[PDB]
Amino acid sequence: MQLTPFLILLRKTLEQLQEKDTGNIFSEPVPLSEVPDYLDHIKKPMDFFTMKQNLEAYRYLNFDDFEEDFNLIVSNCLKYNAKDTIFYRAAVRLREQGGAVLRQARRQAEKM
Ligand SMILES: Cc1cc(O)cc2c1C(=O)CO2
Repeated sequence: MQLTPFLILLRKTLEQLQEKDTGNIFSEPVPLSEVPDYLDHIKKPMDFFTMKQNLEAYRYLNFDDFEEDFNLIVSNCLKYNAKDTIFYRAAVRLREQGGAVLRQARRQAEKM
């Protein structure tokens, strides 16, 4: 496929995923100065701003690599936070609502 339409699709998909994060709790990196023990548990932090930078740096050339980093946003949050927290539930909700966005977007990628 052609790179330009694929990146346009990823930009739109990333915007749709960010729309499901209504609190914007995943918009920027987990602030390591405010969460000092975060890297003790989390091997690869991820967030939507970093994803946008990766997208524009041409680091997502297939849908799976894009989806892998989205999945890191979710899985890091499920790992770090206790189940009874808003953060944990927000990641579950993002997993659910984002899964539908990703399935539709991947179908569009496959038609390229
Ligand atoms: C996602 C997230 C955002 C933030 O601003 C602070 C955080 C988390 C955690 O997962 C724990 O601390």
